[PDB]
Amino acid sequence: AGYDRHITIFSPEGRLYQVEYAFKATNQTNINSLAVRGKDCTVVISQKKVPDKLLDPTTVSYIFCISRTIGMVVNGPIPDARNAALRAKAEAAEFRYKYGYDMPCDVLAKRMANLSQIYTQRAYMRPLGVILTFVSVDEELGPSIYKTDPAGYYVGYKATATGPKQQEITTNLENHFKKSKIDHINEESWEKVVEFAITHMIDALGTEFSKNDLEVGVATKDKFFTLSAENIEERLVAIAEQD
Amino acid sequence: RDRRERRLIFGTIASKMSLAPEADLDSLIIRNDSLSGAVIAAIMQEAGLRAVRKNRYVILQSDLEEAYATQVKTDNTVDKFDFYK
Amino acid sequence: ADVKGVCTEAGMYALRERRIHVTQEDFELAVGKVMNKNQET
Amino acid sequence: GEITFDGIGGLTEQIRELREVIELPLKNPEIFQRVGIKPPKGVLLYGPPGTGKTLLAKAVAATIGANFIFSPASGIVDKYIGESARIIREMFAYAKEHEPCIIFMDEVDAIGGRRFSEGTSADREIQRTLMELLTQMDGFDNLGQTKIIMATNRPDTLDPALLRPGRLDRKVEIPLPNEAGRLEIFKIHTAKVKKTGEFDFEAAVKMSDGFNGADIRNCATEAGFFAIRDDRDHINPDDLMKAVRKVAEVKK
Amino acid sequence: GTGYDLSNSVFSPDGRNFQVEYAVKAVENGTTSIGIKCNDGVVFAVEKLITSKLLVPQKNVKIQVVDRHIGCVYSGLIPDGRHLVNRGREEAASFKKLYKTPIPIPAFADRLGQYVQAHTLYNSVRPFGVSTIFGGVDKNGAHLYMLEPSGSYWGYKGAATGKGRQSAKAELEKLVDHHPEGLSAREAVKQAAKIIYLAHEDNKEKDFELEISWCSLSETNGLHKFVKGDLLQEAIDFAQKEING
Amino acid sequence: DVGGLDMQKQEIREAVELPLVQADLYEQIGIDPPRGVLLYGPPGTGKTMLVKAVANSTKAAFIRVNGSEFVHKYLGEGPRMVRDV
Amino acid sequence: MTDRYSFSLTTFSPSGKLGQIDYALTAVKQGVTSLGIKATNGVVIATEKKSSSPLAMSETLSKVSLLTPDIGAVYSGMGPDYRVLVDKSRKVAHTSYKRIYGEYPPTKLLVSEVAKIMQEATQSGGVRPFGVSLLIAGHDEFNGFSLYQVDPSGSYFPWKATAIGKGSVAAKTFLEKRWNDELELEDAIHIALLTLKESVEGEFNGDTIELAIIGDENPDLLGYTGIPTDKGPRFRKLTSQEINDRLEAL
Amino acid sequence: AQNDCNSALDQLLVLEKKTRQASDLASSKEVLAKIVDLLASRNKWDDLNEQLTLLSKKHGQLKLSIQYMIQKVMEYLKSSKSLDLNTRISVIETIRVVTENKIFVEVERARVTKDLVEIKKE
Amino acid sequence: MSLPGSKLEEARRLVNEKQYNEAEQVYLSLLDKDSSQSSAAAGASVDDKRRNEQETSILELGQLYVTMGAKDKLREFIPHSTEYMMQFAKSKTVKVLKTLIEKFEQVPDSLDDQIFVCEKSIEFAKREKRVFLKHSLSIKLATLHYQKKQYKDSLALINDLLREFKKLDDKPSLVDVHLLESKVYHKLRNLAKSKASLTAARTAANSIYCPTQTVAELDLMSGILHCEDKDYKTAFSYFFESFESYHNLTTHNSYEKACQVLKYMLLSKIML
Repeated sequence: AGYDRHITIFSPEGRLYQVEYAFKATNQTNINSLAVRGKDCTVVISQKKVPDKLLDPTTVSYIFCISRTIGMVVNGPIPDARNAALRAKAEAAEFRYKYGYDMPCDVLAKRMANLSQIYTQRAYMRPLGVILTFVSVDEELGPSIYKTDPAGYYVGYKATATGPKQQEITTNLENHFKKSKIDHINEESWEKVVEFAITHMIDALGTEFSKNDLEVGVATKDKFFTLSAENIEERLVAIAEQD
Repeated sequence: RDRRERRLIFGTIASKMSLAPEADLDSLIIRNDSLSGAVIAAIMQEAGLRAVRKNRYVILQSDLEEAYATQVKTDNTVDKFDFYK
Repeated sequence: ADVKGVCTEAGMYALRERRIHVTQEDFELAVGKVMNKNQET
Repeated sequence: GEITFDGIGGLTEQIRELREVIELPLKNPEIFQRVGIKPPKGVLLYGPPGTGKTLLAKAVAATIGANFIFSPASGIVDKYIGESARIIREMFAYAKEHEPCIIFMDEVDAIGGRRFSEGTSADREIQRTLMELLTQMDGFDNLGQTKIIMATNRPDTLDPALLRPGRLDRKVEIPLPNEAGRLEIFKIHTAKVKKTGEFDFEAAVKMSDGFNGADIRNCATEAGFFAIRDDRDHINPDDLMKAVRKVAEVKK
Repeated sequence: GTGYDLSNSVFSPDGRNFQVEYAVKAVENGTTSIGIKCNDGVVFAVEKLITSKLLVPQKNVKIQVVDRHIGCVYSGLIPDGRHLVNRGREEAASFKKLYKTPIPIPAFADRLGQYVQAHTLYNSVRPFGVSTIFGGVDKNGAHLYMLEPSGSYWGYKGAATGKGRQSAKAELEKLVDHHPEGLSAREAVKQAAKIIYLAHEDNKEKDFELEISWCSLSETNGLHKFVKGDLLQEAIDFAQKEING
Repeated sequence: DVGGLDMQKQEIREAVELPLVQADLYEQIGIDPPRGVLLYGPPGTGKTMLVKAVANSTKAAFIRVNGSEFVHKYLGEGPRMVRDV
Repeated sequence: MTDRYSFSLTTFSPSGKLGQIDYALTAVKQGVTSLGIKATNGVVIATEKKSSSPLAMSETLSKVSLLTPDIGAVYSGMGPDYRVLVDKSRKVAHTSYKRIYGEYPPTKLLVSEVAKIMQEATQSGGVRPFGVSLLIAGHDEFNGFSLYQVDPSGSYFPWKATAIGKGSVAAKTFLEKRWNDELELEDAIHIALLTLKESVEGEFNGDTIELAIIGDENPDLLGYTGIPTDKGPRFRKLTSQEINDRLEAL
Repeated sequence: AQNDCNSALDQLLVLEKKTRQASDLASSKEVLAKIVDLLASRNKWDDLNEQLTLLSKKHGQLKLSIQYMIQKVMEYLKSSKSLDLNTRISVIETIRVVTENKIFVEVERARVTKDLVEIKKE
Repeated sequence: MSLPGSKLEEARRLVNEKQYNEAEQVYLSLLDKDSSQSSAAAGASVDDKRRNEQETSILELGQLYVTMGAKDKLREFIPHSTEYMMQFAKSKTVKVLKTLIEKFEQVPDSLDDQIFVCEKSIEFAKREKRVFLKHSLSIKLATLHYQKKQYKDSLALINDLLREFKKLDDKPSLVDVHLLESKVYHKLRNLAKSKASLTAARTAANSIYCPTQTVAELDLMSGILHCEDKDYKTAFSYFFESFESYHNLTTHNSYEKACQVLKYMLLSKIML
């Protein structure tokens, strides 16, 4: 003790310096992310920036496929993102064997949360700064979007965004939702959801994206897939002919 | 400030510029909870400007909201609250 | 110190109502204000 | 100013916002009056200085024809009875006579701080300057056609009072340029430099992240130092590829 | 000072602790390694500095194998580099027994990846002062990966680390783009030699010995070999025609 | 010019207006008048405006005194500016 | 090579105070309002569900947890500390009083396990206290209806009404006056809702309000209408609609 | 019949795309005027009116060009008379250049509104 | 038809198209019929979402009943329907019980009838052990007794209520009873007693939040006493505040209330 600048404990202001700084840098990959739910589907659209032309884009991912149905978006630095991915994928696999049943978004969420809170007390071990967005299309509750933060906090969403332009995306989403008074998009076919999502993104970060600048993952009933470059291009093209 | 005190301040700054029929005061009172008159004045003045630049005579419920969101935006941080996390 | 506050607050109610001689009614009303201030925090 | 707004394109969003807040009230008061709202009166710039911030401030003055009036904060403290008071007042007084004019007050943290440990070493002189400033706004001295711009590195010692409109209304930030913005700022900076007939801006733009306008100008000049080395006037796409990666290596 | 110069047990506002920053530096004071991905293979190359006449060629080589098809080369501190491959070898060997398959290159990358990440969340376990460039050919194709002190890895088309990393990458992105990828495994050896040459200008106070290796599907047939003999001499000669610094 | 300040308004009124208008009645009760008032919080929020509104309404002179421009740097002017004001 | 650390993170100070525990007392204060009223005829616990993004939901958040069927618990302090503690507490209650017994745990006895856990984490370095204080409200047939309070140290005390979260003293003071003697469970709900209204401002909805009683166990709460074989829940959360009716009725 | 409806829609999308939100002219405001004039000839008044409004929910090329097109259509209506005077009430109530500033210094905005006053008087 | 939604709808228009009596048959049919979830509330059908809708048919019907002079049927209907709700969910029973005493007094009633309902309601509350709601019902009784001019009877009842609030629940209720007390005394023409009763209301009012209207009623009394003890000048500035508060309230203060205050602002000036 007598230390808080070398080890992690409660602050008397009550705002823990290690948790606050972990809230702050995550953005060191130049990412901005969102996930929304459609009536039947859950779509993630995510930025990609390629900083060299000695790099392939197709090994660059921020979505990791946990199981067959479960997706996870990590917003963070990538050595920490992956560390969580390795751990999450085994715990998911272990659960599936033991309990005969595919891991819930919320349960994965909760379990990684409780562990990070454990590492926060620990004076010899640090917490991961990772912000983990767990998504799927469960059939026992529909579409679900559940977000954790490194603290140990997690809560249920209607749709979510992460990155510094969190506020801008938030507003775009709030406006749509107030108008329909619904917490989802009811558009039949996933396709129309992905395109809408893409429009709102273009508004928020205020730039047109390319095939190699987005990476899109969609969750469907009983299966999860990331979408390819050629398909991503179809989306950008089709909205150019609404006006 | 309490709900009845707040209502006057929104009314008063709005008196001096144009007003809408489509406006509702009722929203403005919920959206600011217990925020000093210095702060409330601040939003309303900003909003009255933002509208004129947007080429509008009347000050709609949407113009008011965007001005509130601009002025409260100072979080470059991802995630907020450590008060209970 | 509070007792002193009560007496001058009472006087301000009579004074407004344009009288120079204070009453029990003013003294209760003044006390009720001072009491609320001690109830804060 | 010394630069125009095409000389520093790729700060776009910030250009568009400043245009509308300073130029436009001069050109029409009329629209703001019919509505009945007051006109904008204040602009704040924060960001690190000479990355694009200083550039904006000059560029705006040029188009309006506005007279740029630079105040050094440590000229407004001098050690005689009543001189500190006079400089700020005189400066505003003349801006109203000769309006439009911009009073650019650099570092309103030396001239309108609010302490942190409540000393008055020379920090009562800080109160004197801040006080004078408020008086003119708060009074019947009339700014509307006379414009004030404050610049301060990080906003941490401005009272809630200034953040109320009719003091500072508009508070402009500095972010880092788009992809689209990098392409635009590169175009202008390698335009003005001599080059091979075939050139690729786009190539550079991908590799660059976390740069600001001053960092993008340096990349233009970095390529050229190696072209003086190579005994020519012509940057190649080949200089630029090196230049951009080196500026990139030396920082985040 | 901030207390995070000697702790790994807490979170820092740079997103990473200063002691991890100190390990990155050590990478930059080693001597140049590259990796060239090809349309049929991968090529590894290294600079080894000669200071003294007493050294013996190709036994003090910093290129080490894992298995028989996986090539690993590193820059920075020698003890950290050996420790790293030695762990990789155990875990690889474990993989080989358990699944009765040769290791994938993306699998090997994880296996190292978790071990390198683990000693940055622990204060009691020292970061690596090496950046290791590795890859081979496997049953998914050929793959070039490069691993950092951070635990950072991504897939490459060309990769570099060590003193001449900047210079080298500059020449490399140009050549890799001008070709489809640096053409075929034979071509790449001459190019590689030219990079090791140019890079020596950043180090020209001491001499070098160029040491090259490969694992190429179509020109070594699935095995890792050092590139030597007639071919290694030939490549220095080719370099000395064009560059004459 | 500013509304919603009901509580501070009432306060000011009894503080400032009433001893000037009705000096006789304090001394007739036999209790102290108020003589000094402190306004604390940020100025220029609508604060200064109430001050100014009473000053005109009672037909009193407004004298705006810069406290911080007494801050002169010798024995000369400043301590004598205080006498005269 | 690690796990050799066990020096404490809670030490004595020169006022003989405990450093972490002072720090944690704040954390409770920065929480939101939660209360408990024991009517003798039951127990009512209520809290504000609040959330940290407008896009989040507090309808799909929970701040009352079931510990065992007949017992529910609520807190003021930090969200992370509460989740790990509830999990560990749910574990020991099953293992040690339904494998060694079969009757669901008496309340007080469950409080003693939660207290032991929290104090254990304060003694031993490499863990720190949990930053939370609970009101664990239950029912048991041999005790009747019960209410316990657990402090962040690990200390406990019984209370027949108490309040925690912002304006703690003042909320509790309000209860003393409005409720005396023994009054109904129903009536105590009407009161609890009012008390919770005065603490909070800017949310008044039943989708941000959670009120639960321990006061009846129905076949409807048993999940079967057959002949009983276990006690089942005595815990019941009142609906968002149900909450809304009663706010109108103040 | 259909051919003219397509010609108005197909040319509109190309016109907005040619203009962009960057410049005043890049549209030929000839195509805009040409389109509007073709439509009035093409179909009945209730149809013309519906279309001209639906187009205005977009950018509409400029605030001045919209006002020019509105004002031409307005004269044709007043000319046609009978039940059509009634239909002008609808057109004037939908648009927001006569009731909200967009660049309201035009003589024409005000003038349409004067006609609406005359219809109301009767 | 044979549908809860259709038959609510039909019934509502049916008053207007034809008569109240044709509509009334529909309305009773709804009570009597339509199977819904859980326990009954009409005894022959089961009801919960229907019983909620039935409350809106009850208010509409109750409006018509006061004009018809089925006021007497209304008086019976309200106590009788307490036990209807009693059988299912408790929460519904609270809300509906308080709302119904208000529904009757919302529209013009016979006083004798109005009183008879209030006493029985207090009795239904007694069976249980609620006292939250029951302190409230006694206010309504006091107010009615006063209007009838059985001023002693109001005085006795108000005294007991006063003692309950100063050691038990409902702080806001206190303010309303002080004002009412003043009205009891003022009319009896005892100026002293009302004037102190009013000080007590003012004190109370500012302790705590009170509704816009409750305060605004307080200034109306303050204006009244300053006309009876003279100085109209000050009485006007009070009617001015009351009149502003009523304006922003819109039609949520009564037509007739708004009218009396406008009358008093005009009147005050003529006296001055």
